[PDB]
Amino acid sequence: MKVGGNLDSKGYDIATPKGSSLGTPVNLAVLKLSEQGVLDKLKNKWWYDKGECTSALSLSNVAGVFYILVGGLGLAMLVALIEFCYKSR
Amino acid sequence: MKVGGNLDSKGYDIATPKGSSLGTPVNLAVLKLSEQGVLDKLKNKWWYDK
Amino acid sequence: FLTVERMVSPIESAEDLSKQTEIAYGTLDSGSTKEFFRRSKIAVFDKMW
Amino acid sequence: IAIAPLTITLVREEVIDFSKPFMSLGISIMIKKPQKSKPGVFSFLDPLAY
Amino acid sequence: KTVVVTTILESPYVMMKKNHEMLEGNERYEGYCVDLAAEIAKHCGFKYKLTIVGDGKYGARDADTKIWNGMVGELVYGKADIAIAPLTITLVREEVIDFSKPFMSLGISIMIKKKPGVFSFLDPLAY
Repeated sequence: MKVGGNLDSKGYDIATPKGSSLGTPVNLAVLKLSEQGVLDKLKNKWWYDKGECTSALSLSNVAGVFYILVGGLGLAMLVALIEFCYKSR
Repeated sequence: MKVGGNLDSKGYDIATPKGSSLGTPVNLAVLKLSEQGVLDKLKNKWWYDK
Repeated sequence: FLTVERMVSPIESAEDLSKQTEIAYGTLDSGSTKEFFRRSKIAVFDKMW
Repeated sequence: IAIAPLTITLVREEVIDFSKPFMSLGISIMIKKPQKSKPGVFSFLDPLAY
Repeated sequence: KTVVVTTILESPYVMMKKNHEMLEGNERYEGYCVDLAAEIAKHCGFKYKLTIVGDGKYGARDADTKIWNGMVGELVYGKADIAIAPLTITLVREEVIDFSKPFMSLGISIMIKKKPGVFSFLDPLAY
């Protein structure tokens, strides 16, 4: 898991050659895309949509004593039936 | 207190008039300051330290 | 009660005083100590100031 | 030059030039600092699970 | 004239399709950057051809010889007309090419890794 906040700030941007006619309208396009919210849609779509993913004592902390108690009860029953059968015979 | 992460992504930038000679030097200065780490120092000073 | 009493540790250093807030600390209104606190660059003395 | 917390938007980029964002921010939630809640009536059973 | 879009292979940003071998063209690629480039091309109304950078490096100046590598080098030396890839905005890249407004904000973050015994009631005392 990622835990906490981002230690610093960076970013990913579209890179174009120095002095190109494609810079200003690609910048306008990416800003319009961000304002239209489709950029967040893409982020959620491939980070989460195509993803693949108390204080009180629990019973598991004391299950062993329950097992021991039930085993003792069973052994006591076994002893009682053994004694009964022996006395009857 | 602040709970949870950020719902959306936005940034604050320095504005310069269209067709001016200060835009590119200011831009590279901002990146050099960010890469150097002065900006995080200023933010920590003015938000947490003070 | 006893565990909390054992856990408490008396302030024996500057940063123990600084990070904690329950007990206040002060300095003279005008003196070399006040100047040192003002024109300091270390983080601990900075947040103390 | 404008040096202040100005949000970078499409219209502002249409009229003026913005440098790269010197500090990033977003929409988040502020709630009151939590306080110790009054214990329930049957709170003596809390140490052991139901 | 078609515009060459130079990209570095990296998930989720771009990936190889399971059926990439039989397919041809930009359909061989799928990823974050290809969808972003599709939106840009639709906005500007131009056809684009996807190409992966040959050396598979993000880009770093080598002070001894002063030759750019990676997508920044492809853009500077005319091999590429626009780069749509997870390229960090830094000073060295800024002075040589134009960075658009950042489409994805990020930063350094911490990643951590996220059943008692049956006879666990005997732990307080040694065996």
